[PDB]
Amino acid sequence: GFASRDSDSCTIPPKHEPLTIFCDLMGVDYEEMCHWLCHRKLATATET
Amino acid sequence: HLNKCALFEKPRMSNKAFIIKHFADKVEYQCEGFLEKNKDTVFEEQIK
Amino acid sequence: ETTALVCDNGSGLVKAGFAGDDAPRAVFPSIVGRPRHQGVMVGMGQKDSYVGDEAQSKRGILTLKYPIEHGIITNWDDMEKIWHHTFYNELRVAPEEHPTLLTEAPLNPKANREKMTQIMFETFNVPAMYVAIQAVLSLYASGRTTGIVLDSGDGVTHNVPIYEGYALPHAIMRLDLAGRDLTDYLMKILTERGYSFVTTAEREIVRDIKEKLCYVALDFENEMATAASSSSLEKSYELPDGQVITIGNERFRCPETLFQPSFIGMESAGIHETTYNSIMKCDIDIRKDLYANNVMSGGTTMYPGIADRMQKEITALAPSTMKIKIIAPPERKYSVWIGGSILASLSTFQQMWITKQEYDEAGPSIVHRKCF
Amino acid sequence: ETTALVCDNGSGLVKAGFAGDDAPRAVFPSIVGRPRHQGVMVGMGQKDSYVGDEAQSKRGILTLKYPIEHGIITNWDDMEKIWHHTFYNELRVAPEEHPTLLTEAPLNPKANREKMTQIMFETFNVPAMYVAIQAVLSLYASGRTTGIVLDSGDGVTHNVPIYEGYALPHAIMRLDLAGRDLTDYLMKILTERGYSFVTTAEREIVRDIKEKLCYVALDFENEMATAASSSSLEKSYELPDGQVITIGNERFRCPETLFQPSFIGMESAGIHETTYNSIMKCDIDIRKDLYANNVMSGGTTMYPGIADRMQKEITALAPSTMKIKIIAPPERKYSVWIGGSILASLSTFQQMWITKQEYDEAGPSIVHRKCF
Amino acid sequence: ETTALVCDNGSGLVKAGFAGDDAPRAVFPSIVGRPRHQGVMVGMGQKDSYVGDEAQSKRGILTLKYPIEHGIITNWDDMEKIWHHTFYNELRVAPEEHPTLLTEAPLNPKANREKMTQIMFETFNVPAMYVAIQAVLSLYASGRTTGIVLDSGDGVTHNVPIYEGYALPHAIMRLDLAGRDLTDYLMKILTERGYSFVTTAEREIVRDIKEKLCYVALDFENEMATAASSSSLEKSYELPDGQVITIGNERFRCPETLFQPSFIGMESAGIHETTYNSIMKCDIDIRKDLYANNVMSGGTTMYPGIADRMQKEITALAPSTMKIKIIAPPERKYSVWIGGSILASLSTFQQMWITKQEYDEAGPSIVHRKCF
Repeated sequence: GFASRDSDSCTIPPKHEPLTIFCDLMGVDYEEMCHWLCHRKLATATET
Repeated sequence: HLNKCALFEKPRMSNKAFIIKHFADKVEYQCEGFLEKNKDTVFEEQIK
Repeated sequence: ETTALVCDNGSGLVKAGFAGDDAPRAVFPSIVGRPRHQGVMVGMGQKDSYVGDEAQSKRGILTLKYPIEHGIITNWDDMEKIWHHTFYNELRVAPEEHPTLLTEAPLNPKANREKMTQIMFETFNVPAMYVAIQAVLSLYASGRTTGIVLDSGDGVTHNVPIYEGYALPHAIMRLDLAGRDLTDYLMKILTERGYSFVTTAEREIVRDIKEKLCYVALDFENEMATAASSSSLEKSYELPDGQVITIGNERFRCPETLFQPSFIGMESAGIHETTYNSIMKCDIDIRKDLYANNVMSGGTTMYPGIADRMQKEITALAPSTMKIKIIAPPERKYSVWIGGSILASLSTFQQMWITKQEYDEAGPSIVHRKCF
Repeated sequence: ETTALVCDNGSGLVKAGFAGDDAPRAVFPSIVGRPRHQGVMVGMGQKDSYVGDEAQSKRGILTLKYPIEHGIITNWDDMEKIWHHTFYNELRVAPEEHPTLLTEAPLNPKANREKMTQIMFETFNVPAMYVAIQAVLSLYASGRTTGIVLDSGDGVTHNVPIYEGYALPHAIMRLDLAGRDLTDYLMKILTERGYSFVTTAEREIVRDIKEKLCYVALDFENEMATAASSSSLEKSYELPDGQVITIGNERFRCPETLFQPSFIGMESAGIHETTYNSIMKCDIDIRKDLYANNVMSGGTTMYPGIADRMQKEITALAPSTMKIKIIAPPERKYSVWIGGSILASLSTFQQMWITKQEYDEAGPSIVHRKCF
Repeated sequence: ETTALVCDNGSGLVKAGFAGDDAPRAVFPSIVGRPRHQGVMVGMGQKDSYVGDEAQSKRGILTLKYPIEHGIITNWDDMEKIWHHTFYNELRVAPEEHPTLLTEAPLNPKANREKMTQIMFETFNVPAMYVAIQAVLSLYASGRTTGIVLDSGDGVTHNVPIYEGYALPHAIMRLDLAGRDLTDYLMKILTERGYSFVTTAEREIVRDIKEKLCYVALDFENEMATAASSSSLEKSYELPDGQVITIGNERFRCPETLFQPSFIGMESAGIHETTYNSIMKCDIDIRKDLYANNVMSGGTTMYPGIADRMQKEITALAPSTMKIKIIAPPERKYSVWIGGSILASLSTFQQMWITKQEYDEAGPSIVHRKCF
């Protein structure tokens, strides 16, 4: 469950248990999922 | 479509539903929540 | 059993709901909006023209038309949209299912009923219809059968004298000065304090300033002196663009002109003298009951302090040995609709309707036959 | 499918690619190279003139011409070489096969559209063509339907107000400050530390110094005092020749001419003050959503801290009852092209094209008649 | 006997001279100039600001301010420099010696009347003063006692209808189309042909194109088809730098906004419907005499072909059995000055002046009491 920081931004609350349990189960870094669930990457061939 | 087509009709008491003369019968569909069901976008970095 | 609709087309607002409700289902400004600006985004799902709260919400894109002036419908292609929206969208009721009760200001043009009748039976296909003078319903709502009724809305104000449900057609006075002409006159004074309003899309702000800020003078002429002395007389209000306005000597100079119509170059007198002259046309047996039962009605009467000014200025012109009472209840914006809600629900009323068969036999003139 | 090309003539950069992509395939300077010396060898396999990435690479031998200046195409045979390079060399796709969408700054000279059109239909034989205002595309990209769009490229700067997809033509502001005249100013301030750049072949180095080092002060005179007192702000850059230059306060003076155009001798107001004056030209009932929805767009908006400078210095011009918001997405350097990549993909848009078959009937006068 | 001065605050020009004389002695732009650059010659006798013909003559080096917008003074110290120049240099007479007369737009903001008054009795030391509604002076000037006046200058347009020397205050339409907004629109539309104008000094150059090349169509759409089919209508004008421009269908599209304020994004209708609707506010005894006696006022009514276009387009709205004649005297640019000049020369008028003793006894606030 995401917290709206702003109308154009959101964040996962600190040490969120559902994400913690998901990262433990799936074997992924909490910080990577926490970053990638709240941000996306655009990329032209020269820049991202 | 409302006046341009013979098979599309508007439910007399609403602006949030429409009627299609399907093969088997006229069917009234309610417009609420189609857009949210219609949208899929998976951020590739999450897959990665 | 199928209840009839009660639909006070009025002016400025449309008021609608079912007979037997205690408040209307639908209350919205009687307004049709068209876009004036260039359509530039593509695929926006634009709509040609707007009715009611949509036209209010989006008013900055639009030119705003009221189709009704002085209780006359003046554009039928605009007016039909307002009823269409009223029945199908806003009440969510098919007009073809059940009868309709409709309202009109007295003395208005003979063709207006013929066009309404033609439109209700032919175009909307209502099974049966009746038309009732707004002020008569204000008696049914105020729980009374003897009165003089001042119904004073947007668009028009009128007096109808009634004794025990007998109307006095020689004694009806009508005046077309009303809440909309306080809105247009409030523009013609606001221009002194440098604030600006010239466009229809911002006229609806002037109409909203009036509703919040204004009050009725017990006397104008000492308050006219007062505003040279007092800043306690000024108030401030936040516009939509975030500017603060502050307003002084306006708040008794424009909203009070229903009591002094000389200001705008017309011959006639205000609501006080037409109320008293409507009593002077009334029969001499009854005058104590009329002066006791003045009923105030409609949204333009909603001001704090209206009662005491009406009481004062009728007592100043009438003999003070007669007694004056002004009935101004807290419901008073809706009484014209409330009266239609009880009246249309009486089993005794059910005989009165013009049915579609009678119109299809007689033509549109039949209202003049079977109504007042 | 034959998808349309989106080909952002802009000025100084071309961004090109296929509709539905989220970024352009091709990003190259819209720049024409001719060799300035007499070419000395014989039998070399010499080529007359160079476009884009060639003209960046070889610049010490070359004359650089921009065919596009202040959103006006000024040399049609050179512009035709850039389109020729764009279709045939850079996208490597035949223009007779697919539609193309082209972009324009608002309020432009009429013959700019017409020569763009005739050249597309005769010489490239394009099957279908359109021109769309650069700022209008930006909203589709920034995900809104009500905004004012600060769109500023190399060529030109403009503000366009849009409220729910009606653009408001009297309030569209255009200004001739842009990424090129900030760059030509960056030369006349670099001269203060003795460094010199006077030739077309080295102007593109000043343009790259500008991109990496520069940033915006939230308030000018206290940072101007700060970097005049402390060397802690200064940074160094290696020229191509291996020479080091070093820069202090000067790396925040070049964007400040956007906010104070008297520094380059203009009367007109620059970017915060024209953004506010553009909002004031819309009527009052929509102004609050414009104050909520400022969208930054195009490469001249990329400076660090300019988002906070707009938010601060509009808050000085707006009333304190507001909420003032700057939307400054990181992708924004491409947002005009991204916007066209959305637009040319909308199904409702497909009716809109000028086809060659319509142009062959109507002549080059068609553009204003059917198109945007 | 003591003659008054008459001084038309107007907008865009001040027109001034001595009572009873047949043209103003002083006719100059109501304009104040300041330098924008850092000054490079030394010891010159440089000056704080330039007023009138000097600010026009030096215009490329200066930024030109009008202290008047929409007939409202918004910058008081510059207007004070215009009056200061007017008495001491331009009419060349000491302002204590004999009275001075001032002109005002109807319906306008309160603080303007106190600044107009106080500055004349205190600072310029005038012995006696009056402030007058502009359209009334245009009839007193023109040799009529009954007329309808479309009164339309730089800054502002309004109607006041006048019957046998009685003005009709209820009857006002007010509109902001004017000689300045035809000019700013003429910049923003000549931009179609590639020409560009961005500074106060060259808005005033387009203002001279407007005077010479423009004219008003008897019917727009056939002349629009004519100049779209044949190039034969276009004519050419010499810029100050010696470049020649050429103008075609444009030279009637900018003045035709007087008949379509939708061209500049106003809601309200053009000068024809404001003339007709201003008669419609009148009672039925006078309407025929007002339909007959149409008097144009302010210089923005001067274009060749405008009189016959008014005669057509009011006859299209008025009952065709009524008679329309357009009274367009050659003086009409000056008529507000002429009317105050001859009115002020009548021996019977001399009792009307507000004397310095009345201001000294009452304060300035008698103007709100004794004027309109």
